Amino acid sequence: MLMPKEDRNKIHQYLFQEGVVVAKKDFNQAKHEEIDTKNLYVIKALQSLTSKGYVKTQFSWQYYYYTLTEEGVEYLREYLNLPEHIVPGTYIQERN
Amino acid sequence: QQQQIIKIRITLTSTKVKQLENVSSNIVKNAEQHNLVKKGPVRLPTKVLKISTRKTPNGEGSKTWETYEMRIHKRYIDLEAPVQIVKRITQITIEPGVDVEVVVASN
Amino acid sequence: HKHKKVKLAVLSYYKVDAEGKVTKLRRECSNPTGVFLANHKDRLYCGKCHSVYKVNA
Amino acid sequence: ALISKKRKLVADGVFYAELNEFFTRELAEEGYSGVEVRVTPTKTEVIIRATRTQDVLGENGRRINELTLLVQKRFKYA
Amino acid sequence: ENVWFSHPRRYGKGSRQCRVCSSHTGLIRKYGLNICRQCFREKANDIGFNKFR
RNA sequence: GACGGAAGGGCACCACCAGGAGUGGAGCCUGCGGCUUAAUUUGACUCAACACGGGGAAACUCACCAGGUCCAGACACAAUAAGGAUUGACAGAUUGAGAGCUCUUUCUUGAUUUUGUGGGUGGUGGUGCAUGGCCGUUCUUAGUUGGUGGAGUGAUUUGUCUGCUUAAUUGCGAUAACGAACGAGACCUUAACCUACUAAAUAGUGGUGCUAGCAUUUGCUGGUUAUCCACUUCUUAGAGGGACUAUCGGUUUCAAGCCGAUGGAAGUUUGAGGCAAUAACAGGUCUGUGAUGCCCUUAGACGUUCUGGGCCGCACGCGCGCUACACUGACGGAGCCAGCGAGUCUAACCUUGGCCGAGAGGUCUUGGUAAUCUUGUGAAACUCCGUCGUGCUGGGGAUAGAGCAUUGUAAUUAUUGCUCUUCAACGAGGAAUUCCUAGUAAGCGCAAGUCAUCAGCUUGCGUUGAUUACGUCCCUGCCCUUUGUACACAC
Ligand SMILES: [Mg+2]
Ligand SMILES: [Mg+2]
Ligand SMILES: [Mg+2]
Ligand SMILES: [Mg+2]
Ligand SMILES: [Mg+2]
Ligand SMILES: [Mg+2]
Ligand SMILES: [Mg+2]
Ligand SMILES: [Mg+2]
Ligand SMILES: [Mg+2]
Ligand SMILES: [Mg+2]
Ligand SMILES: [Mg+2]
Ligand SMILES: [Mg+2]
Ligand SMILES: [Mg+2]
Ligand SMILES: [Mg+2]
Ligand SMILES: [Mg+2]
Repeated sequence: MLMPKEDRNKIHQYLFQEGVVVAKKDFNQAKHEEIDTKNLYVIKALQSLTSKGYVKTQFSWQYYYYTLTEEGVEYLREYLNLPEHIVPGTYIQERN
Repeated sequence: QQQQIIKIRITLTSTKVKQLENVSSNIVKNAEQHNLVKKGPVRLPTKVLKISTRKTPNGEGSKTWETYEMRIHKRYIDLEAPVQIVKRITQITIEPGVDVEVVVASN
Repeated sequence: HKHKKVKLAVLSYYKVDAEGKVTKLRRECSNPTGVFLANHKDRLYCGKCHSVYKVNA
Repeated sequence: ALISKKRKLVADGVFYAELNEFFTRELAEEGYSGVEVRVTPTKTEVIIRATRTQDVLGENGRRINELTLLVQKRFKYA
Repeated sequence: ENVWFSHPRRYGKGSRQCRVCSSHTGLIRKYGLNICRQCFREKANDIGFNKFR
């Protein structure tokens, strides 16, 4: 339908803070796990990203494995306006 | 802790029977070298999981049927063991693909 | 399906320089989403008090 | 979690079958020859066998942590 | 804002689907596979189901 | 090569002989055609369509019909807009409706969007005669191929065969063939045995540290394994052992083999399956797939969702089935014995025991994530003791009425269960036709599958357990050789 701005924000920062996003392929569930929004809005918004880019999508039994491509790391950095090149978010963070 | 029995029960289950036999022989092996009183490895009946399905994806053809078998073998051993001796042998060198359960009984 | 939404200014307020002090009647209510609401024929529409709302104006 | 052994081993096989088709859908170029699962206590390790290790490990630690987080995020694993 | 768009799915064919292809027909819910009998045939081997007799 | 109303030889209870159970007749179930319909959704039509799509459909399933919503129309471009793109909307009309769908109405979040162009996406839409994969069939038969050599200008042939043998192109032999490979076999799983090893309070046995009850001078039975000891015969599962037609006799070209007797747990490839060569089929499946080519559709949708109906509709024909036509039985009581399973904390799964209720079932609880508890699944056929007494009868339960319950949001077109009540056809079934050689046929139930509920269905399991024959090419089908061919899209 129409994604509210805080839903769009909370989806983008969640994808930023660890890179990957998983979403069950079932619409009209309305209770997404580990993200407090409707499951339909998660898939639809990520489809809007993936067409422009920024995301590599794989399906694997209706499970929608999403991954943040290197070109798309800087776009969400611009969207969230996080300080530039202080954290990759979060692929190489602790072990080093 | 000062040489006090725990009355442990180790139960092993997996589909891959052959390497479960080795570990069941391994668990019994490290008992007599430490002079451990025990009840031997008790083998339980195999549960033959069976699925009866048509070969065909459609409905055409002769009505041929397949039976698939996911065998599972369950064993269990009762060991009168110290607290120290069981932990440094069962928390290390665990075989692949075999499920093990460590439970305590104090009847 | 949608109305024109003509070039309206603020409503339900008389005038700011009506000889010569500010004139805005109907003193503040507990609803800021304060503000008025959709009133058609002796009825009220819930705007903020989603659960409990007891007034008949 | 007190789940029967017959249903648990079946779910373990479905877990392996999920990993098998998941890995070959992205690690197709890596010469994915299969995978192994070793359920050690509190640490189940996924042993991915691929003929091109230089890209499944990625660079600097990438392309593997993302898959590590993807399997964690789906299967509700700590 | 959306209530009429739903009907109960607590039981029956519509309350379940294949975990691989969402096929409402031919499901094997025995042992909690929840795989249709046709996707199961391709994937019986890697789960652990083998033909012996 | 195919075919032959050509000859010859083999093989097979998807062929026959000797038989057994039947089916086809009856009544209901179920599928297909037809008819009818708004729709009665479709695929498949000899074996190789027709209780098949795991297709036991009230909603879903759903693909059909009568209608109502939404865009889950990504992204790019141009408009529109911040003098507000649009969205949500209480009430009533409208609507099946408590869908703000639309209308009387005007408040609210705020380039999350709308309009159009493209272009994607979805489609149980079509094409299985564009395909992959899987499956079925030729064929579960025994067949297929090449290296070197021989024959032929060649296409091709020999090997790959007259004979005998085998389930087998299995071998013995013959021999311009020789040595091979796949298939077959070997192999794997399972059943049968193990008083031999490993062991076991989740299996069982016996004595008893503890004992108890009944009847009598010990038989049956109930509990404790620091309120005990010992063990594995029965059960289990690991390692293994064991059968190789062993021994003897007969027959055979005295070869492969076959037959009989003995012994043995096993002498039908020891029984039964898993896998299964080459070459194919215009076999089936696009209605399993987020497998897919192409085409069609895509906002008044062939997308999806919701409401209700239909797939079950009934002059008729056909197939798979269930219950019977009775005494070798129906009914009543009593005796009362299996095996393969499955099963809940990711909340109602299996349900024991107590209570209520004719019954169905309701209720209070217990156990079991399971060799522990459901469950010794105390199943049915069966056995005994009685009532009936050859009567469409107490056979049979079709149809139909009333009521009591369970499952489901919903039972009407009766989901099903139970109680009373009507007691229809059918008196062993025409033409024809199916399956089957020993724990087999047949009878009898039980479990699981689908499953909220419903099996008359299927996959397995166990109970009771025959008759007949150890064969042949008479029919049918297949293969091979010879032969004929104007066939090769192959009669
Ligand atoms: Mg016949
Ligand atoms: Mg006959
Ligand atoms: Mg008959
Ligand atoms: Mg009949
Ligand atoms: Mg039904
Ligand atoms: Mg329907
Ligand atoms: Mg075809
Ligand atoms: Mg030849
Ligand atoms: Mg041979
Ligand atoms: Mg139908
Ligand atoms: Mg029993
Ligand atoms: Mg009667
Ligand atoms: Mg009568
Ligand atoms: Mg069926
Ligand atoms: Mg002639």
